[PDB]
Formats: sequence, structure tokens, C-alpha cells
Amino acid sequence: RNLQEFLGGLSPGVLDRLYGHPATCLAVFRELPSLAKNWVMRMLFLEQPLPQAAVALWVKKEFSKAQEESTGLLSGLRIWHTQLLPGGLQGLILNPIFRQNLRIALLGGGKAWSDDTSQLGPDKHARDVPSLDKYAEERWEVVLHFMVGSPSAAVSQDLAQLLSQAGLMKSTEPGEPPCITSAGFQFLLLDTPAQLWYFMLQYLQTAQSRGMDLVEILSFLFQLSFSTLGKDYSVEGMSDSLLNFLQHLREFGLVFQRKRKSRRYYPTRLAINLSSGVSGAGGTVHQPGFIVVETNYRLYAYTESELQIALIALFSEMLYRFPNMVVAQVTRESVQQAIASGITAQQIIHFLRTRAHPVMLKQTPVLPPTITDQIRLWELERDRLRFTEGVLYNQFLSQVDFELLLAHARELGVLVFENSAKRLMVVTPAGHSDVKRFWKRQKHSS
Amino acid sequence: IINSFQSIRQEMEAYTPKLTQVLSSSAASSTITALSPGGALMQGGTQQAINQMVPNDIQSELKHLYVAVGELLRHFWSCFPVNTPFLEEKVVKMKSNLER
Amino acid sequence: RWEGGYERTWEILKEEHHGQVRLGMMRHLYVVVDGSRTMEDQDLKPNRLTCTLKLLEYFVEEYFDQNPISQIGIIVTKSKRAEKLTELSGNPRKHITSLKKAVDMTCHGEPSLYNSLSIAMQTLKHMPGHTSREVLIIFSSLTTCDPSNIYDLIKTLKAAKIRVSVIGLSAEVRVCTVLARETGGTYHVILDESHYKELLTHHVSPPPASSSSECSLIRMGFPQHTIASLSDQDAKPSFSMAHLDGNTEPGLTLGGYFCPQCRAKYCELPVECKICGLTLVSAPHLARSYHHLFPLDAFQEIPLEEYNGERFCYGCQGELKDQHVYVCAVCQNVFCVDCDVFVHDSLHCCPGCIH
Amino acid sequence: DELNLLVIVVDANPIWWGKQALKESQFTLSKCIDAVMVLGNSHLFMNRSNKLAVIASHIQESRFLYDGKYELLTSANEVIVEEIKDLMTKSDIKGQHTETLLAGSLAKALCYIHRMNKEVKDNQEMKSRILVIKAAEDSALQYMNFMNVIFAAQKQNILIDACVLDSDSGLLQQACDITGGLYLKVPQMPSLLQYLLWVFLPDQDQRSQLILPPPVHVDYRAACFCHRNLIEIGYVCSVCLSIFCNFSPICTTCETAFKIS
Amino acid sequence: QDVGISAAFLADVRPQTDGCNGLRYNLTSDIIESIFRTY
Ligand SMILES: [Zn+2]
Ligand SMILES: [Zn+2]
Ligand SMILES: [Zn+2]
Ligand SMILES: [Zn+2]
Repeated sequence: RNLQEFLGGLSPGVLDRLYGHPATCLAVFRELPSLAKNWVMRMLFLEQPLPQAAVALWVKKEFSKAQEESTGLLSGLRIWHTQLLPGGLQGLILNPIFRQNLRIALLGGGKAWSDDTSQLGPDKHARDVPSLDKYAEERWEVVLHFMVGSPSAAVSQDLAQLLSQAGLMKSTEPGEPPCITSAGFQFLLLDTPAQLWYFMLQYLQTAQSRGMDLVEILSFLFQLSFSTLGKDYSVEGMSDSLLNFLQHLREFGLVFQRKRKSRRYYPTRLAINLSSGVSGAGGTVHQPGFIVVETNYRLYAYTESELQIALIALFSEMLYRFPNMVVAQVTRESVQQAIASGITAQQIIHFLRTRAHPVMLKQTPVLPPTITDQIRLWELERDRLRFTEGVLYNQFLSQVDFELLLAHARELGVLVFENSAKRLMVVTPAGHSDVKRFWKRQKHSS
Repeated sequence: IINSFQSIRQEMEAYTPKLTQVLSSSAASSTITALSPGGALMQGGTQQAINQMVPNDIQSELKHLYVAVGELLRHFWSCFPVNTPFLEEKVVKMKSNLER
Repeated sequence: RWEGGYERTWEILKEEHHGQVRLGMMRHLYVVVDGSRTMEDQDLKPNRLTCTLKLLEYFVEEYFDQNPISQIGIIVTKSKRAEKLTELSGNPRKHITSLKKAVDMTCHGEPSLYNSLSIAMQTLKHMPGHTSREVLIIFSSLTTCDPSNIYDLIKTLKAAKIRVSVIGLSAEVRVCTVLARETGGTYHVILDESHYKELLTHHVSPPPASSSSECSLIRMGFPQHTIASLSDQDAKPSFSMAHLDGNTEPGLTLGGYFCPQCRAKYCELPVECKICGLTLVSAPHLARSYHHLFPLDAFQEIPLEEYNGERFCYGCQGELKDQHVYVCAVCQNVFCVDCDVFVHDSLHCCPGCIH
Repeated sequence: DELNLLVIVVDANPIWWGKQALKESQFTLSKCIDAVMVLGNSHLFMNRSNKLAVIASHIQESRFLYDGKYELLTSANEVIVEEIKDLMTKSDIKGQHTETLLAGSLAKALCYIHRMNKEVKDNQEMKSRILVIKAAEDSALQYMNFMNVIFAAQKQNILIDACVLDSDSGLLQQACDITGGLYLKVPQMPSLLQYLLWVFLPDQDQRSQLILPPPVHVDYRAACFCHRNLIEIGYVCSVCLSIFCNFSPICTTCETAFKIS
Repeated sequence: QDVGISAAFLADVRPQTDGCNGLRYNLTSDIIESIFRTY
């Protein structure tokens, strides 16, 4: 679920409050379709409502589908709104608050979002962009290490509570670390931008739990997105809720800060692209692939961190462990076990393609098609049988009655399966009661 | 002319950007009306289906007549310019054939 | 007796503008391409046929770009015979389509220089003297079958003032060399696909005009794009002559280009009028070849250390760090390698000279 | 990977703007600069990959121009204002040259586009277009060189959009017709920005689905060098392509006699 | 349309021995003319 999907599901008041921040307006405009962007730019200085038919006449007849798609997307985002034009007509006009904030962002004027860091002068303990990115990677790796259950990662208990609220780890036995659920397993194989995006979506869905302003958090996230990497910004001027949210982000490594009292903070490229979620960052220079996939179902890992070791062992039988290399074998047993753990084959295939060693990239297909197809076949063979609990209706003596009952059940939408030739069918346990009552009532009416 | 150049040079020498003065709704309304369907910028509009206005048999016969007249006039222009007395009779015959 | 003893232990050890001369203002170029068995050879990947036709389409595009009022004829020689694949005309799209269709041809037989040259001469036998008659031939196989004497045809071509240029693929052929030399053309040998492209580009430019070439005052008309609007009662459509000779429905447009001489209607330009023979062109077409009349001279390459002047390019403000900086001849400005290459190749004019 | 470059060439002739200022009309050079800056800011707004290039066309030379507002937008506007004030403040009329170096600015823009494309990685394709605003009168002697520009753009398939303010230019009309760019004269100069946004701002793919005013009719008449009059059918020289209304035995330009026995 | 004399008109041209005992000569006028010109 992309960012706009969550925005389209918020209340109108939340959208109006968000529109007060110019950065939010810029983000929303940039996330629009091209046609929507053109329309917004057209309506930027239109102080009068636009007749809906007049707006519709601007686009091609063939592109009317995409035109209406953009129109509905804009209406759902509440960028614009319909107005009762005199004579019963329905004009269209942008949100005056949103329009004014957008003009301030673009034309200029207004007040800067935050003061410059020159007020405190140069940073005594300044870092470097590679140092910041490495620190963010270390923090996320520590988070995943805690997700593994290794004793190395001693993280905040509130972080564990957040994960539990996300459902990744269920604390069935208090005191002992929670066991990672199937959804946590699926999350574990997601790409790092996808992991961060999913975690932030869960946090937003649970934003009210900590008594934090969702509008303020979203505005700060957008401001981080449009910030510049390698540049710090003023911590001051923010609410204590935003202060604790920033503390949480620092705990994730998205923003670096040497001390809790420090008034500077360095956003990271992860935070910058965090607003975009999964897409947008098409130039992700990921770490080099260290996984070699041989035709004999053997994986060779040029890694030393336990995190990738656990990721690989999730779906392959470890064989040897060298200081710089791990030799494992992908079997039907291990893949079936991982699927029983809830991991889908596509996740394993995509993960292996992601962490593909440069040597295998020379092959026109990234990975041997035989292995991918074998993994797909193993996944299918796991789910060969189809199970469905239901009730059988088979005492049909009349074809007309069977047809009428089947039509009524399809009207109820409770049909499981139908067989007109044998006049036999199966219904859901929930829909069984209604169909049975209707059958009895029609028997009574007979 | 140099005085006007100096005037504009001084005028824009002390310049400050403006935002409100860039556009107005009335100017915006005029621009929309010009860009509105049927406006001055939107020259003309819809047209007529010429294909249904003429039968396809008439179109094919028109093609035949076009080819015939084109070849006749091509021979006429090939004869032209008349640089020899023989060409005069040939062009006269060409005109007679065109008339027929 | 190599089995006496052998070990790989020791293997295991730590370790070109000419003068201001008259050129081919009007060109009638015929391209004859071999269709013999050797066209399936792998001299150029994947084979001679595919690379040859791709570079031929590129050559057609560039030639029409630099020669607006020229013509192109395509003939394929295979099985000791010649097929007039495409008529001599100026349409680029039609020729490209024909070449794409011929990509799937059947390469069989041997080339026939005599038949192809005779067909080309017969086509060009009635061309006006002022228009240049140039023929380009691509020779794959080293053997040609001659149903008659070839040197008599060479004499006839020389009497007809028809230029012949040959670009082979294997090696030099004595007959081809004599043909190129006697008729004034050039004979070239392909080293690779890059050299093939270079030779095609060199053949794109108009050749230097021969002394015997005439200089006649040709008459041309320049019709405008007369578009008829149905708002006018005189919007009478008429099928275009070029579109009329087409299998599909000819373009029945209300307006377009009407011949100023015989009122013939054409929907495409530049096209010589079929009826009255008038060369219907446009003003940009004439000005399109003016760079040939006014070639841009090569700039002076000077090392950066020895260039004691500005350090930024005049054309892009680029901070010059290359060992070679190109100075203009006329206004003596500062240009980087990229700008120096591009301006001479494409722009053909120095901005500082214009200033 | 869609990198849209919108190079803007501004007719910065001091004489025409001085004439307009003396007329005390609603529209001045400051409004034109503000509209151009706003349009460029919007172009950069529409996508991260979009790039902006602003070059001012002045008689002396062609100048590479480039708090509550976007950082990059504010910096770019500051740089543009600094450069334009530096040029105009030091713009001293020394000579009778009144026609602006339109061709030179276009050539510099093409060179800049070529350099950017060379700097552009193969991972992304950089669609390029040029918008030119015409205020002063057109130039005559630049014509041929102007033509050298047009096909050059058509060589690299770059749209050229013309925005005539006061003085129409058939050269711009033909350039737009050839390269496929949009030509339109602004009826009301104060409304310039909306014309820029509504028409010239959207890209050609966006223009494809969009409904736009039809292109203006363009003529291609010729001048007969001996009198430079409009001519329908003329005598074309086979040597130097000079066009004459009447038959001549010797061409005046090429000085080669027409050898017609 | 005249075709030159090729030296391969003998070795390349063979009696077509189709598997069903078919002696397809494929007698063509050009082949016979080439034979006459050469021999
Ligand atoms: Zn005609
Ligand atoms: Zn340069
Ligand atoms: Zn120069
Ligand atoms: Zn001349």
C-alpha cells in the first residue's frame, strides 16, 4: 500500500490540517499523476469555480478513462472540491487553504519551516554522509537482529511492544522473547525500503496509541523527505510528541543524533525516500550480492553477519560455515518447511534475485530458471489439496427447484459450488441457515 | 532610443520579484475563455464526415478520372514547351482529346 | 614422443572537406546490393544481409536529411539477375519499409554487375544533364556472371556521365577498381561495421561536381500548404496523386499542397510533380544544404597547458580540464572537445562567428 | 528515467523593453522575468528528474542565467535574478546593433542540451524541449544561421516552442512547424503566466491527451533576389541555388553563366 | 533479361532422386540453354 492509499483513507479534517504545511502540499502535488499535476497547476490561480463539463472537455476522448482516474484521485485526496455554482451548476475549485499553502511553497513568502543551523554554528562532532548511511544500516541490522532473537541486539522494550502491536512477534510467554509470526516471516524477506515502509504504515495505523498528532508526524516525515542528505536541522520548535517520535526514529537510525540533548539531527537517505515507500527510489545502490546460486541447488554466501545467515537458513540447509563464506543447499525439505512457516516462494525468489552476486548477473537470466521453477513447483505441491468446510444440498428431486434455490443462493452470495447436471451443491455454514430457511418457507408456500 | 534604454536599465536595475502581480483571476478568467472550447484560440471546431457525403463508387470513378486527366496533362506538359513545329499539332490533339 | 615427461608446475608461479568546389546539388542515386550466397557470411554480425540493410536504412535517412531534392533507387542482384526492388524517388518511409521487407530476402545465386548496371543506365538514360547521375554498389561476392562484355557497358556509362561507386566487403577486385577509377567513382573496402558506417557517411555528402557537368537554370515552384476549411464553401477535397497510386484508400483531404503549374494536389513534400514535372519544394529544403556551400573549417586543437586564455568553454561554460581545447578560427573562442565535435558535425556554425 | 529539460530563452532586448516602459503599459520586463521564474519552478516541481535551463538572449551576448519557499527554488531564483541584474546593469549600448542574438542563444542552448545528454547516464533518457519568448522585432541576417539551428534540433528531435509577445516572426512559425513545437502569440501580456502554464508547461506526451488550440497556418513563400518579391514559380540556379523570376544566362550570385546552348 | 554463364551449372544440377524412385529431371529452359552455350 503506497503513501497515497493511506492519505486517501484519512478524514477530511486531517487532510485540511495537513494542507497547512507547505511541505505536505509539495509532497501531495509531486505524488499526483501527470494529468493531475497539470490540472492543479492550471487551477493554481483560478479564484472561480470551474464547470465540471468544461474541465472534462480539456482531455482526449480516448484518455477519458485516465482523466476520470485522476479526477477521482484528486477528489479523494480533497485537493479540490465541488461548489454549488449559481443556476444549479457544479463548479470545481481547489482548497483555498491548500492552494494558498502551495503558492507559499512555490511562489515564496510565508515563514520558513525551521531555522537554519547556522544559529548554533558548525557542529563540534559532525559526521560524514557515508558515516550516516553506515550508521543507519547498522541500526536497521540491529533491529532485524533483535527480530531474529539473537542476544546481541538489546533494544528498547517499547520497540518490542511496537512490533507486537504490528503483530510481528507475539509475546505468548511474558519474560521470554516473543516468537515471530508468519507475517513477521514474510516481512523479514522484504527489501529494506519495503520493510521500513511497512513498519511506518503500521506505526501510522497505530499513531493514536501513543497520543501523538498524526498530522504533525506526517508533516515532519514529508519535511524529512524533502530535506538534504548530509545536512542537519534544528531540533527545537517541535512538540514533545514530535520529540519522542524523533527519538524513535533515531532508535531506528533514520535520523542521526549524537546526544538526546543535541539540537541538530541528520536525516538519512532511508528517511528521505521513506515517504515514497517502495517505489520512487529507482536508483537504489544496494550492497553487492554475495549469494552464488549453482545449478546443483547450492548457495554460497560471501557474508559474515548472522542476519544474512539466518535469512539464508530460513529456506536452505546449512552445510559449512567458513569465516567469509557459508555453504548451504536448497532442498525440497527446507523450502517446504519455509513455506509451512508462511513464506511464499515468490519472496524467496525475489530475495535471491535481489542479493544476486555480480558473477551471476552476467548470465542473461539472473538465476538458473530450473531452480526458480523447482521452488515454484515445491510451493504448488505444498498447496495441492483444496479444503473447504460446507454443507451439502443433494436431496433435489426437481430441476426447477434446484435452479431456483441456486439462483437465490447466488443472490445471497453464499454459494460454494454448484452442479446442475447432478443437481448437487455445497453452501457455506453461514449461508446454510438462510438458504435452509428459504427452502423451508418455499415448501410452506407450496 | 538611448534615453529609453537608460530608463529601462535604471527601472530594472533596482528590481524586486513579485507574486500577486503575476496574475489575477480576471486575467485568469480571460485566459480560460480564450482557451475555452469555441474560443478565439480554439479555431473552428468539429467538421463533417466527407466519406459518407460521397458514394464509394463515385469516389472510385473520381480516381479513374483523376488518373486519366493526369496522364493526359502529363503528356501535354511533356510536349510543352513547344520547341518544334510538330509539337503544336501534338498539343492541339492533346487538347482535343481532353475536350472529348 | 611428448609422453617422456611433462608438468605444469612452472605454470604455477606467483604473479574530409575539399576545396570550395561545386557539388551534387541534384543527385539521382541508385543503390545496388548483392543477393548472392556469400551475403550469408558472418563478416559483420549477424550476417552481411542484416547489417547491410540496417546501415542502408541509416544511409537513406542521412542522405535524405542532407540531400532534400535527391532520389534513391534500390536494386537487388541475385541469381545472376537484377530486381528493381524500389523505384527512384524521394520518399524515405517507402524505402525504409522496402528495406525492412527485404530483410527477410533469400540470399542465393551470384551478383550480375552487367544486368544491374544496364538496368540502372536505362533508368538514368533520360535524366536531365544538370542532375548528377551517381550509382552506389555493395559487392559481397568476388565473382560476377556477365551475359555480355562488361567493358563496353563501362564505355557506355562513361559516355552517359554516370558515376559509379563501389564498397566491397571481402577484398579488392580488379574489375571493380577499374570501374570506380574510369567512371570517376571511389572504391572502398569494409574493415568492420564502424568503417562501413564511415564509408556510408562519406557517400552521404554530395560528390564534387565534374567539369563536364552542366549548369542550367532549372525552374521550380513553391506551393504553400493550402488547407481548405469546411467553414469555407470552397472546401472541395481531392485525392492526392501520391496517395492515389496506393492500394489503400487515398488521402481525401480538403486541402494540402496544390501544384502552381497544373493544380495537381500532393499531400507530401518535397515531391516533384508527376504531371508537369515541376520540382515542388519548400524554402527550408533549399536552405537545408547551405552548410555544404559554407562548410565549417576545423578548429585549432591546442593543449590546455599551452592555452594561456580562458578555462571555460564558450558554448557550454564547461570547466575545461581536458588536455585538448579547440579554438575557433574566426572569433577564436574556447570550446571543449564535445562542443568542437558536435558543432562541426551538427551545428555547422560557430556561435561566436554569428555574434 | 524520464528526464524533462525545459530550456527557456528570453528575448532580453533593452530597446523593446524601454519602448514598452515608456508606453507605461501594465506589463514590464520584471513581470516577464517573474513569469519565467515561476514557470521554471513549476517545471522543477512536476518531477525530481526534471531539469531547468535558463539563458537570456541579449544583444551583447547570450547569458547563461542558470523563507517559506523551497530551498532549491529559492537558490535558483536568487541566481537568476543576480545574473540578470548583472547583465542588464552592465548592458551598455555600444554600437547600432539592435536585433538580438536569437540564433546564438539557440545555438548555446543546443550545446548545453548536448552536454547534458552526454552527462546523462544510459539508465535514463532525457527528453528535451525549448521554449522561447519573442518580444522585440525579428532579425533578418540571422535567418540562414537560424535555419542551421532548426534542422539541428530536428536532428536530435527537440521541440521548439515560441511565445510571441508583440512582434510576430514567420521564422519562429516555420521552426515550430518543422520541429513540432507550439507557436502562439499572447493576446494579453499580463496573462502571460497562465498561457505558459496552460499550454507550454505540459510535455508532449501530456499534450497528447490534452486538447490544445490548433497550430497556426504557416506560409513558405520565396523572395526573388533581384527584387525579393513574393514568387510562386521561379528559376532555381543549379550552382548556388539562387532563385530568379526571369530567365538569366549568368547568375549574379554564383557568377557562373548558365550553359544553355 | 540475359543471364551470364555460370561454371557450376553441371556440378550443382543433379538428377533429383526422390525417395519414391522418382527421377525428377526438373528440365528447365535456362539449364538447357546454359548447356548449349557451354557445350
Ligand atoms: Zn504540376
Ligand atoms: Zn563545451
Ligand atoms: Zn567562431
Ligand atoms: Zn548561381
